[PDB]
Amino acid sequence: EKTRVLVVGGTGTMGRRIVRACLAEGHETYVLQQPETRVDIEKVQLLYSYKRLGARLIEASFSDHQSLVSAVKQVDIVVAAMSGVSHSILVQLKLVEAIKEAGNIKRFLPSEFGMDPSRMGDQKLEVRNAIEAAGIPHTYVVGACFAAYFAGNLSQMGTLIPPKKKVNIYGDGNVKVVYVDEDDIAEYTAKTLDDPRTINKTVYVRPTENVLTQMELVQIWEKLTGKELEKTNISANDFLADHQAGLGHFYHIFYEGCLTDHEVGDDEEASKLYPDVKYTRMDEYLKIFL
Amino acid sequence: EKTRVLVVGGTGTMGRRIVRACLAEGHETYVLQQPETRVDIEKVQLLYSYKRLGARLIEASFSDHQSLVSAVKQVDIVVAAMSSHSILVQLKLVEAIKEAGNIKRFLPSEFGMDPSRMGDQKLEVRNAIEAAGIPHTYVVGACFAAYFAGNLSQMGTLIPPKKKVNIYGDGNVKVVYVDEDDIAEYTAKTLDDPRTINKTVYVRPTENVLTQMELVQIWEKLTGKELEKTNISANDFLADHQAGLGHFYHIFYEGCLTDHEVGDDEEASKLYPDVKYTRMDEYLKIFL
Ligand SMILES: NC(=O)C1=CN([C@@H]2O[C@H](COP(=O)(O)OP(=O)(O)OC[C@H]3O[C@@H](n4cnc5c(N)ncnc54)[C@H](OP(=O)(O)O)[C@@H]3O)[C@@H](O)[C@H]2O)C=CC1
Ligand SMILES: NC(=O)C1=CN([C@@H]2O[C@H](COP(=O)(O)OP(=O)(O)OC[C@H]3O[C@@H](n4cnc5c(N)ncnc54)[C@H](OP(=O)(O)O)[C@@H]3O)[C@@H](O)[C@H]2O)C=CC1
Ligand SMILES: COc1cc(C[C@@H](CO)[C@H](CO)Cc2ccc(O)c(OC)c2)ccc1O
Ligand SMILES: COc1cc(C[C@@H](CO)[C@H](CO)Cc2ccc(O)c(OC)c2)ccc1O
Repeated sequence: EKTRVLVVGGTGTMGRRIVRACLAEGHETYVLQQPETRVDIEKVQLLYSYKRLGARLIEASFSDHQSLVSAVKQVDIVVAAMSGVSHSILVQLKLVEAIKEAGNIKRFLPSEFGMDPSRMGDQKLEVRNAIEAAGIPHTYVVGACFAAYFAGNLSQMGTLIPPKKKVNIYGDGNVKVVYVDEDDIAEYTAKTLDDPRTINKTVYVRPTENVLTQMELVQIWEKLTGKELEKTNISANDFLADHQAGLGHFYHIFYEGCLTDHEVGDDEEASKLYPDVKYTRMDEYLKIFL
Repeated sequence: EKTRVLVVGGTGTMGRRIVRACLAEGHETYVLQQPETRVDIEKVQLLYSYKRLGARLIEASFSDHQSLVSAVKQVDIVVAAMSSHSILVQLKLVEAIKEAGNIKRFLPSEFGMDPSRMGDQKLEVRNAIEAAGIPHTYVVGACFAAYFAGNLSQMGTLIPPKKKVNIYGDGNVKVVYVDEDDIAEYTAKTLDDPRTINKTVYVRPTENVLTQMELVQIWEKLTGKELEKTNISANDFLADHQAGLGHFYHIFYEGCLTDHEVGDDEEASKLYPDVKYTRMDEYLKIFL
């Protein structure tokens, strides 16, 4: 009676949530167990902790193409969530080749969860374009910044915890960004992967109240701690260099506004499509850091 | 009404289990939040998943003395849990405890083969704790079950094999297999227990004292199949760098984890009959 899902990349940051949210939804959840890459003990107990919650384990190497055929034949829906910081993401081309040979897949949701690649501001679109080629029903989940990577640090780089003294502001901090608890991404991805309204579509994850400028997120923190931070404005060029952990990414989100420039309809916005998901406002999210 | 435990090494394999268990027991538990080595999602969240249970974080750096000092001044008992360079940063911690001296006990990092037996730098650390007047307890004696049970004492894997197996000697040496969670709960109980202050607490739960052959056969019975077994003897087992293979020797050929027994007054499973530890028959049902 269920939609059996296979979560590729089930032990990663975004992946492990999706496993969990799938199960919560009520899904016969499936995770891919890959030919071990060393003595990695976080990854192994993470893996086996899923079968206590209901999940099953499938064996597959990306080197072994028919292993991936065996994997995808046992499931109704694949969702991927592999590294993308990019030859990691392109492993998804092999997964597509196997899903195409199998043909029992009802929908395939690749690794997106963020900056729409279809615009101009990676090799994700390369992956979109293979899915559509083989004609695999799909759903693109895009449009949010990860709360752990962008809100908790007040968008500051090289760190993941609130600053205590001084905060860099890109531009005026009046570009509007979309900060979202990765837990809610997964829930949307889990509610959306079998919805009839979002098949073959792009799903935008723009919870309204978490549409915020930087300096507004910074005034959510300052109002929490009760201390004004020492703010330093940074203009475009003074931000352009010619390297550091992804700057071409920041710049488009925080200077160009590529995430909030085009508005979107209720028929394609996670919070509107799934109003029962009481997602998390950054005034609650930042609370763990006080 | 309760001691304050300050876990050190709180997001390491043993530490997170110790943090959870200190809270489970009911200690006002504190973790030591160390300046970012990196942008580490799984270190940062792990630390912040503790607060949500009741644990407090404390920022202190080992390149800073009164930092360590200030945090120890805040707790009754400190329990470190490090990874090797990593073991000898506990001296810097020993100088703060000593300089603070509000400390009632300090369980160093052990949880493995007791190094007292000759056959490390934990001894180095023991001699320091001791030469400083620190009450202590040395949790010692346990083979970690995730590192030696789920793989069935095979190397390079952490999950059962399917057909072939590798036996060390006659497979009739006894090794103390233990699931890490019981060590930690044993650790949570001992740290304020008058009866273990300034002792070495041993963790050899009777029913989990087994031999590889007895472990391979606990599984063999779980699957309903038998495993093509290959026996390796001493001389063939000694190479001329592969992941401390002196540990697998002393433990599986020399028997060092067992060649002596321990008064029940020093054995965790006797001091703590309430801990219903897990038998390797249960710990192994998860890989089925
Ligand atoms: N602000 C935002 O929106 C953010 C968006 N993203 C994107 O979200 C999506 C999720 O990615 P993310 O969680 O960050 O990735 P991670 O780096 O956290 O990797 C997590 C999982 O990806 C798989 N993985 C990594 N490397 C390999 C490899 N060589 N071969 C096979 N599998 C590999 C593994 O899954 P397994 O072991 O099961 O095979 C791994 O456990 C991506 O598209 C990513 O680019 C990334 C950063 C922030
Ligand atoms: N078979 C057995 O019985 C085994 C015994 N052991 C023993 O268990 C104890 C805990 O080790 P374990 O948890 O398994 O493995 P880990 O080495 O993975 O512990 C990791 C944690 O130790 C801290 N750490 C790592 N490097 C440093 C460093 N230079 N300086 C300060 N802290 C550091 C960090 O804590 P944080 O960042 O939170 O401050 C890190 O999160 C050890 O003493 C070990 O001897 C471990 C292996 C097997
Ligand atoms: C919005 O969507 C996406 C966002 C990203 C963000 C990546 C960019 O490489 C990294 C994290 O992996 C963000 C980061 C970089 C450096 C930092 O110092 C930093 O502080 C924590 C955070 C990748 C893909 C996306 O589709
Ligand atoms: C039981 O006593 C102890 C045991 C240990 C285990 C250490 C030895 O270096 C290593 C990791 O550090 C574990 C390991 C070794 C080889 C392997 O093939 C292996 O694969 C799972 C894992 C340390 C301290 C102890 O007191």
